[PDB]
Amino acid sequence: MEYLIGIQGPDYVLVASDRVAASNIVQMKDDHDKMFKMSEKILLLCVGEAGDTVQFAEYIQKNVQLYKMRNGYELSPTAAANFTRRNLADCLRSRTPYHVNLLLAGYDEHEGPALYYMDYLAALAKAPFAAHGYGAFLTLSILDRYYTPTISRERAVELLRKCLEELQKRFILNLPTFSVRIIDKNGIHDLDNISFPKQ
Amino acid sequence: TTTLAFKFRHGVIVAADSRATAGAYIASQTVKKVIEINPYLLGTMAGGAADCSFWERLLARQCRIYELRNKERISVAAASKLLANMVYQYKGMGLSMGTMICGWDKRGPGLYYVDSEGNRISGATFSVGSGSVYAYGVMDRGYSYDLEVEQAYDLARRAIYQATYRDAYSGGAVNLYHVREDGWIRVSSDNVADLHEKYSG
Amino acid sequence: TRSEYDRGVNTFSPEGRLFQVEYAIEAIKLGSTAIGIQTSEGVCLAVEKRITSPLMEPSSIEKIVEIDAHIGCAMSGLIKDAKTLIDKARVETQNHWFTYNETMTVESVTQAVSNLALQFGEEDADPGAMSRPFGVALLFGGVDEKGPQLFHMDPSGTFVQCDARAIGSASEGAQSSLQEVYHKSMTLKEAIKSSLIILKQVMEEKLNATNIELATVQPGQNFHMFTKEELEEVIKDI
Amino acid sequence: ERGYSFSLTTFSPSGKLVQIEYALAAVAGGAPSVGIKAANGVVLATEKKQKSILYDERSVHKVEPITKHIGLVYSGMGPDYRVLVHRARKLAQQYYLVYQEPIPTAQLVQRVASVMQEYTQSGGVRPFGVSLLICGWNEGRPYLFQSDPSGAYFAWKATAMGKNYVNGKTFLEKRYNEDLELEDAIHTAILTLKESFEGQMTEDNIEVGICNEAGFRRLTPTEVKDYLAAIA
Amino acid sequence: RYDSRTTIFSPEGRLYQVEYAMEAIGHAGTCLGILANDGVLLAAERRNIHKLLDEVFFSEKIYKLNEDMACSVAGITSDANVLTNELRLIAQRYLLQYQEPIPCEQLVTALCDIKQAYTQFGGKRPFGVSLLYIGWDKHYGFQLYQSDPSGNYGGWKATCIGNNSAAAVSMLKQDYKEGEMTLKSALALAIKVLNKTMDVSKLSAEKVEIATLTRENGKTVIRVLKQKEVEQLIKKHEEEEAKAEREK
Amino acid sequence: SIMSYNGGAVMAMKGKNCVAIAADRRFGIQAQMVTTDFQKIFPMGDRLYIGLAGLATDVQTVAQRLKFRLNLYELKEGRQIKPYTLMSMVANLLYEKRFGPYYTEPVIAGLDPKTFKPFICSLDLIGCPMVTDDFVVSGTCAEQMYGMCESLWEPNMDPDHLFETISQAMLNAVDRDAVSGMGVIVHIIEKDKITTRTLKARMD
Amino acid sequence: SYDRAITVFSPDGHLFQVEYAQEAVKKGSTAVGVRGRDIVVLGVEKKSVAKLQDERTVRKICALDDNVCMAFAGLTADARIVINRARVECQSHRLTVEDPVTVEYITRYIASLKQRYTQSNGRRPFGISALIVGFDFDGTPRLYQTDPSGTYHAWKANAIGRGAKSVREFLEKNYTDEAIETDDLTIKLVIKALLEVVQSGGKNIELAVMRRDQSLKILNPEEIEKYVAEIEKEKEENE
Amino acid sequence: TTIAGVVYKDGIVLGADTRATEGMVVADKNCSKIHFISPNIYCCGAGTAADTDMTTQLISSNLELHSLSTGRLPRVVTANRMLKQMLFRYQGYIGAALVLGGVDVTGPHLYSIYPHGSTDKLPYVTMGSGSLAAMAVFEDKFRPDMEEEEAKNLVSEAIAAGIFNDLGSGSNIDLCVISKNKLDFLRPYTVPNKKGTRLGRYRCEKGTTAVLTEKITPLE
Amino acid sequence: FRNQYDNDVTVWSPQGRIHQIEYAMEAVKQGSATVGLKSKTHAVLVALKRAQSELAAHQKKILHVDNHIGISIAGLTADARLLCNFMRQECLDSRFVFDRPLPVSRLVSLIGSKTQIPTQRYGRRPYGVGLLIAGYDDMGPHIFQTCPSANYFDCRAMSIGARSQSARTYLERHMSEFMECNLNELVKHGLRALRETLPAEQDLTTKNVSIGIVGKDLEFTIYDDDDVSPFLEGLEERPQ
Repeated sequence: MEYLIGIQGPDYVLVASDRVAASNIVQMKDDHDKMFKMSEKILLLCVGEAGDTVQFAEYIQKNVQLYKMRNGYELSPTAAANFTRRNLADCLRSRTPYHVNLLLAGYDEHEGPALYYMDYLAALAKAPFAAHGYGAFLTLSILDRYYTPTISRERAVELLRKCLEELQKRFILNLPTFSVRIIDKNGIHDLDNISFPKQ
Repeated sequence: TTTLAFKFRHGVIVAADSRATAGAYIASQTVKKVIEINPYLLGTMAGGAADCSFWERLLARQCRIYELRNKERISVAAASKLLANMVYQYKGMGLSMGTMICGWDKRGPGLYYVDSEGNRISGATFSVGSGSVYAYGVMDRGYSYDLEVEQAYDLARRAIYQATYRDAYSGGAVNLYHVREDGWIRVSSDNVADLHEKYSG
Repeated sequence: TRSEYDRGVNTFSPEGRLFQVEYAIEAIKLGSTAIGIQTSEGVCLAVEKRITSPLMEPSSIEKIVEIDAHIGCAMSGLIKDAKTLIDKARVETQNHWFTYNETMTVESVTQAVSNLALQFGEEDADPGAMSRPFGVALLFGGVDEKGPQLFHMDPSGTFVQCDARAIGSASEGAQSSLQEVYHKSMTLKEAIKSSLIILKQVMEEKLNATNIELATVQPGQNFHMFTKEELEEVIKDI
Repeated sequence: ERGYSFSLTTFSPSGKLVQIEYALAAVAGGAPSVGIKAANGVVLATEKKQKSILYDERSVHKVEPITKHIGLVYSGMGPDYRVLVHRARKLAQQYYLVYQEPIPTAQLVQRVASVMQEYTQSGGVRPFGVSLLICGWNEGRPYLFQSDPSGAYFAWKATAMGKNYVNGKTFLEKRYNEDLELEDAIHTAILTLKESFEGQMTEDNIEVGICNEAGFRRLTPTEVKDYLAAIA
Repeated sequence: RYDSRTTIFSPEGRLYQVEYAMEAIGHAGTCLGILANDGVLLAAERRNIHKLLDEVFFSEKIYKLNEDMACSVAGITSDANVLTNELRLIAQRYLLQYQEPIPCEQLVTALCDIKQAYTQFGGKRPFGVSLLYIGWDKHYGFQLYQSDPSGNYGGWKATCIGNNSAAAVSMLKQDYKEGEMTLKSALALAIKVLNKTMDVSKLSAEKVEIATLTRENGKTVIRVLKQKEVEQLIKKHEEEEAKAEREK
Repeated sequence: SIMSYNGGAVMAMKGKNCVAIAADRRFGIQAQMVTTDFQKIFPMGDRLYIGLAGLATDVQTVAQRLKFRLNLYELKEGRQIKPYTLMSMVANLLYEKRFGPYYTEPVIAGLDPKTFKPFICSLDLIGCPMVTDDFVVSGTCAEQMYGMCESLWEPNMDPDHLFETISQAMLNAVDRDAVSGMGVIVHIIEKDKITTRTLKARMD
Repeated sequence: SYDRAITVFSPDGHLFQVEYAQEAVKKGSTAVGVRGRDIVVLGVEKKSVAKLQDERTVRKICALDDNVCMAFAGLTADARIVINRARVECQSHRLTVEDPVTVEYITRYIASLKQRYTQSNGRRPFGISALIVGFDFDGTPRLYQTDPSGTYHAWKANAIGRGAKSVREFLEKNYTDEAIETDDLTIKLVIKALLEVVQSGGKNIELAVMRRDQSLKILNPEEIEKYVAEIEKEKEENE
Repeated sequence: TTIAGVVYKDGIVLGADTRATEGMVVADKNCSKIHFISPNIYCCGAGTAADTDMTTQLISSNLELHSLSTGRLPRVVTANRMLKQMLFRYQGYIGAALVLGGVDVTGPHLYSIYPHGSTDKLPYVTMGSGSLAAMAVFEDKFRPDMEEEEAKNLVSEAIAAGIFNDLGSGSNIDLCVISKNKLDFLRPYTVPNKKGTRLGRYRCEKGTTAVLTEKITPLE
Repeated sequence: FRNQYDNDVTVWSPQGRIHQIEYAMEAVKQGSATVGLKSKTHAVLVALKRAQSELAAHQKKILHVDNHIGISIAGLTADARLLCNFMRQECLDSRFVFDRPLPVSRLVSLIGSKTQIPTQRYGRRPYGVGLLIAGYDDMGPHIFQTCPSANYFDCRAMSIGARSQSARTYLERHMSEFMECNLNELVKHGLRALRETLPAEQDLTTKNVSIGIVGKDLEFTIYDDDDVSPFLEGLEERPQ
C-alpha cells in the first residue's frame, strides 16, 4: 500500500510518502497527498482504509488547529500524538470504528523532534524510524541494517533513496514519485522526488 | 456504466453512456448518467442509479441553499466535500456510489471524484464504471494538457466511443458536456450505431 | 386593567383579543416603508433604506431578498426575525423543489412561512422555537402558474392576496395613496413609476440611489433587483 | 430584603441566600443533640422525649448506623433525616461496591454534603431542614463531622446543635478536654443533654450511640439506664 | 425592580445578580498569593476556628487540584466544593485526553466558561466563589490567576481576595517590587499583608494557611507550611517588626 | 487468539520488605514486528506499579483511564492509594463493561503504605480479582513462567536474592516463547530506593 | 412591566431586554476597526493595568480563524464564550466544506448564535458587540459588526463601546478613498480615531493588521511607539 | 468447580473448592469461593468468577441496606428473590452458578440458582462441574436431621470425593456453618493435598543475570 | 384586582367559572358572521368574506378538509389554521386505515378532545375559533358547531361571530322550511340570513360572500365570485 518513511535525525525528522491514488484497479491520481499539516511544527501521516483516512485526518487536523488558535500556542507533538490516539481509541469500540493506520512526526522547541506510530487499532510508538503499508515488511530490513543514531541530511536522503529504490525494484505495483519533507528548528519544508528510467 | 472526465488547458469534458441493466437484461438504454444538478456545476453517475439521483438532488438543494444564503456560488471543492460527508455517515449499511464533481469556479476548472468507499480525490483524468480501464487506456494514450477546443472535442468523442465500444455492460446513447466560465454546455449525443459508422472509416 | 393580559401570548382579553399579537403587529410600524404592487406584467417591490450613516455598506441592509429565482420578498420589522423567516422560506422552497421537483407557488410559499409563523404558542417548541410571536410583516411577490402573484404576510400568520399593499412605518398613508393610484390595467413601467411617486410622497428624505431598493419579477425573466444604473434610470424620469 | 427571602436562586444584594438561613433556623429548633469525640472513640446522643407515652419509642430511632463503623444523628426535621439516611446509605454502599473497602468517613461526609447541597441548587425544591452529626473511626483516629443544609461540612471535637445549642456549646467548651476517655465522654454528653433536658431523662427519653475501634453501635436501653444511674 | 433572576438586564445594562455575587466575596475569608522570581505561594485566613474544630484536613481555603494545579477558595462552601470537584474533573479529563498536565490558562478558562454558563442562562444562581489558582506550566513557568464569580479572570503577580481585600491589595501594590522577590521575601510580604489586613494585633499561625508551589529537580512540589514552619516564619516576621519599630 | 493479536509478557514478584515487577518491552502486530518501547508496566505511585496484558491499544486505554480515576481518588482523599483498593478499582474498571469486555488481562503489585508489607494481585480479562502470596504472570507466556516459577520460587526471599530470582525467572521464561520477548524491563522497588533496571537478555 | 421579560413585546413594539443588552455594550470600551485596500486594522482602547495584571491574558482582540479576526465590547465572559463557540464553528465549517471560512459565514453564525440566545426566557442575551474582520478566498476586504440583538451588518469602518458615536462621526468626517491608499494611511486613520477618545496615546491602545493572508500579527509594543511617533510627526506636520 | 450445600438438624454447612482455572490451565489453587453477604446468610458461586464476585457484592450491599433499613436480620427468601430477579434480568448472559443457604426466623434455608436464573429449595443440593460426584455422595452417605459434627465430616468427605473425582476443584477445603447462635467460617477447613517437597535447589544466587543500564531514584 | 381569576385557564372563579374560557368564547364573537343550513340530502355553509382593504382580497372563511367534510372558521387565523391541518391529517389517517370517511360526529368528538387539553392543562391557549362543521355520512347531512369552550352542538343551523344574533333570530323565524328545501332554496335562505347580519349600507356582493355546499353525491365544493354568480342570480332583492 501507500508508503510513509519517517526517519529521525539528531535534530530533525525526515518524513517521506508516495503520491499515488488508486481505486482497486488503477491509479486515478499520480500526485496524491496522504500527509496532512497538523501545525507549523507537526504533521500527520494516515493510511489504511481509504475515505476514513481523509475525513479522520482533517477532523484531527481541525481539532489541533482549534487548540492552537483557542490557546494561542500549538500542542507539543507528543501531546498531539496522544490526542489522536485517544480519539481513535474512543471511536474504536464504537459502532463505527475507524480501521485506519497512522503516523505522526513533529518537532518541539522544549525537548526536540518526535515521531509516533498508529496501527488501525492505534497503539503508540516512538522510534527514530517509521514505515507503513505493504512495503514496510520489504524495507524494514533496510531500515534496520542501514541506520545509525547519527544520520546526516545528505546521508539521510541517500538512505531514503536506498529504501525507495528497493521499493521500486521489489514492490508489486508502481510508485512513480515520492514526497519527502524536513522538520527542524525552522519548521516544515518540502523536498523532491525520484524517478527511474527503463529504456 | 462508463464515465470519463479529463481536465485540460481549455476546460474539462465529461463522458457518459446510456445503458442501464439489472444483471443481464438491459433495463433501459435511455439513461441520462451525468446529472444537471446546477447550471455551473456538473455531477456524474455510477453505482446505484437511484442512490446517485437522490444524492445529487440533495447536493443540488444544498448548493442552491448555499448560493441563496451566502449570496455567492458554491466552490466545486466545497460541493465535493459536502457530498463526501453527507454520504459518509451512510457508509457501511448498503450504499453504492461513485461520482465525479466537475465544474469551473474562481480557482480554475475543478474536478473531484467521490465514491461510496470514501475517496474524494481531485486530479486530471477521471474514469469510473464498467469500462473505466478501456477509457483510461485511450485517454492516457491521447491525454495532452494542451488540447484545443475543436481537437479536444474530436479526441473526446474518439475516447468516449472507444470506451462505449470496448465494454459489454455499456451501450445505448452517449452524453457529452463541457464546462466553461459561463457554465456547462450540452455538446453532443451520438448513438452507438451512427458513431460506429463514423468511426469505422 | 389590560396589564394582566399583555404579559404573555397565551392570555385572552375580556374582548377576546391577543394583546401580544397586537403589539407584534404594531411593531411592524417600527420598520421602514415597503410597497409592493401587482400588475399583469409582473410585480415590483419598492422599499426605503433608512441609512444610518454614509459609511454604511448599502449591500448589508436588506429590505428585499430572493427566496427563489421565481419569487421575491420584502421585509418590515426585526432584522433577525425576518432573517430566520427568509432562511426558512428558502429551505422550504428547496424542500418543494426536492419533493416534487417543481417551482412551488407563492401562495404555498406564504402558507409554509405562516406555518413557521403562528407557531409561537405551540408545544412543538420543546426543541427550541419562538416563545414570542414573530415580529416582521412579509411581502411576497412573484410569478407562478396563476401568473404574477403578490401576497402580504401578517406576523400573526395571516396572508391575503393583495394587488398593492404597503407595510412599514407609513403603511396607512401609503395604502391610502395606493387606493386611488392603482388601476387594474397598469403597466409595469408606469406601476413602478407610481410606486416611486408614492415613496417620494411618503419617505422622510429625498429619493436618491441610496434611498430606495427596487425589485421586479416578470414571467419572462427571473427575479431582478434593480442595479445602480437601473435605479438611476428609473429615478431620473421621476 | 423581603423580596429575596423567597427563592434559592437569587442573591440578596448584601449577603447570600436567605432560604438557607431559614433552613438553618429550622435546624436550630429541632431536638437537641450532642456529639463528643474522645481519644479512643466518639459518642453522640439526643433526646427522644415526646408527649403521649402512647408513642412507641422503639418504633423510630434518631441514631442510625450508615455502615459497620459510621453512625449519624440529626437535629430538625424527622422525615428529611430519614431521607438523608437513605441517601447516605446508598452513597456509602456505592463506594463500597466500587472499592470493596469500608468507606472513609471523610468521603462519606463530603458525598452527603454534595447530595444535600444538590437540593439547594435550584428553585422548586426546598433545602433539607436537617443538620447531620457524623461519627466515625478509621486509620486509628475517631472522626466527628457536621453536615449542613447548605451543604457545608466541618469537623468538631465536640459540638451540640438543636434547641438551646448555645448553652450546650458553652457547656462543652467548659467541659471538653483533648485527653477525654470514652466513658467520660458519654458522661459529658449525658450531662450536656441534662443541662437543658427539661424533665428528668429516663432510659428511653434519650438516645445515645457510640463508635470506636470495634465499629459503631447504638447503646441499648440497659446500658443507657446504667450510665444514667452512674451520672445520677 | 431588576433584582429578579440572573437572566435579566438593567436598563443601564448592569447584571445586578452578578454584581451581588461580586460583592458577596467581601464576606469571605481573606486569601492572597504573589509571584516570586523562583516560587509561588498562597496565603489564606482561617476566619472560623472557634475552639473545637478537629482540623482533620490538609487545607481548608487552599484546595489542591493536580500534581501541578492548586487553588484557594473564597465563597459559599457548597459552591466551593462543587467548583473544586469540577476543577479536578476538568484537569484530569485534559490529562487523560492529552497525556500532559493541563496548562493553567486552559483550566482557568474552562472554569470561567462553566461559571459564565451558570450566569449566562438557565435561571440558576451564579457560583458565588472567587478563586486564586496557583500553578506552574512549561509555557510560562510560574503563573497565578485570580478567578471571579462573574466568570472573568486575570493573570496577576499580587492579588488578595476576601474581607478587607481592597486595603490589602492597595498596600500590596504599594509594596511590590516585581521580578526581584524570592520565596523568603515573598513569605515576609504575605505575612506583613496579613498583619495589616486581619483584625488581630498578633495573628496566630493557626489563623494563617500558607501553601507554596515550587519547581525543582524537574518536578513541581506543592506543600502547605507545616505548623513548625509557619510558626517559625511568623516569629521571624514578628521579631522583624520588633526590629523595625526599635529602629524607629 | 485475541491475545496473540499483540501479545505481551508481564510478571510481578515480592521479597522481604521489597517488591520487584518485570515486564516485556516488545510491541508488534500479530505477525510483524514494529517497536520495542511498549510500556506494559505503569507507576500508580511511588511504590505502586501496574502491569498490563491484552490488546496494545486496550492496554493503553485502560492504563490511561486508570491513571485518570486514580488521580481523582488521590485528590479526593489526599492519601496514597493502598494496593487492595487499587485491585478492587481495576476489577471494577474492567467489569463495568461486562457486555463490551476489554480483552485485557492486567496485573498489579506493590506494598502496604503503613507496615510496608508487599502485596501483589492478579486480574482477569472480564475482571476476576486474584491475589497470590508468591508470584503472578500474565501475557502469552503464562504456561512456562507459571511452571518454572512454581519450580523456582521460595518464600521469604531476600532483596538481592529477590532481584536475582525475578531476573532469572523472567529471562528463562521468555526464552521459551517468541511473540513476547526481545527485551524485558525489570523494576525493583524498595521502601528506601527505587532501582530501575533492564536485565541483559537475548535481543533475538 | 414590559422590561423584565426577554420575549414580551412592549405596547409600542419593543423587546426592551434586547435593547438593554444592546445598551450594555456602550458601557464597554472603544473598539474601532477599519478595512483598507489590502489591510484591515483593529484599534481598541486598552485598560491601563494598575500594577499587577498580566497583559498576556487581558486579550481584547482575538482571531477566530487564520482568515478572520474580531474585537469585542461587552462582558468579557460572554466574549470568551462566543469566541470559543465561533472558532469551534469555523473549524467545523472547514470540516464540512474544507475551504477557509468566509467572513460572511462566520458573522452570520455569530449573529444566529446571539439571536438564538435572545429569543427564549432562561437565556440571557449575549451582551457583546463584535467587529468581524478578514479576507475572503479572493482576498476582498470585508468588515462586519455584530449586534447583541442578533443582527449583523457590513461596515467599512465602525467603532463600538463607549464613545463609539464620537469615533463614528470622526470616521464620517475623515474616511476617504485616498485615506486607504496605503497601509500607513489606514494606520494613521485608525490611530487618529483611537486618540480621538483615548487622548493619552502611547499605551492604552492595541493594534492588529491583517494583510492578504499574513496570519495577522498584532502590532507589538515597539512600533506602537514608532507608529505613534509617526502619528505625532504627521500631526505636527500638518500643524 | 464444586459447590455443595446441605441442611443439618440445626443449620447449614457449605463446602467450596479453591482451584480456579482459565481455559485448561489452572490459575490459582487457593481462591475463596465462600462469599460474605450477611452475618446470617452466605453464598457459594460457580461459573464465571468475576460475574460471581460482582453479583455477590451487589446482592450483599443491597441486602445490607435492606437489613439496616429494617433493623432485623435478613431472611433467605428476600436474598434469593433479589438474586434471582437480577440473574434473570441478564437472561443467562452471566455464567454465574450460585447456591444460597442461610438461617432466618423461619429456620434454615438453602436455595440453588443455576446460571440461567432458576432456583429451588432443597434440603441438599450441589452444583458445578464436579456436581456429579458431590451429588452422588449426597445420595450415598447423606442423612437428614443429622448432627453438627457428623454434618461436618459428611460435607468434608463429599467435597473430598468432588476433588478426587474432578480436576477443577481442590488443594483446600473451606466450610461455613450457619446456626441461630453460631457462625463458623472454617477457611481452610482441611487442606486435602499439600504441594510436594522440592528435592533440588536450582541455585539462583547473585551475579547470574546481566543488566543493561542502572538508574537510582531515592524516595522517603 | 378581583379579576386575578382570569390570567390562566387553570383557575376557577369564586362563582365557579373559568373566565379565560369565557373570554375565548367571546373571542369568536369578534370574527365575521357565518351561517349554515342543511336539507334532506344537502348541507350548505355560507360565510361573509372580509378584506383588510378593498385593494386586497377577502379573507377566506370556508375551508376544505376532505371531499365529504368541510369546515368554516370564525376567529383567530392561527388556531383555525392549526385545527384545519389537524382535521386534514385525521381525515387522511381515517381514509388510510379504515378506507371510510371520517364520521361527522366522530370528527367533532375528536375535535372536542383535542381542544379540551388547552382548556384543562396549563400551556397552550384555548382554541378560540368558532367552527361550523357540515358533512355527510350514513344518516345524511350534519351541521356541527364547535364553540371555543371546547364544546360542540348538533344544530339545524348556527350563525357564529359578529352580529350573528340577527341571523340566529332569522333562522328562528324560518325553521319551517329548512328540512324540505332543495339546493337553491336553502342557499337563498342562507343568503337572506347573512343579509340580515349585514347592515343597511352593505350588501352581499360577489366578492363579499363565500358558499360551501355538501351533499350525498355532491362533494364539499366552495363557490367564489364567478361561481356564486348563478346562485345569486336566483337570489331575490333585499326587503328594505
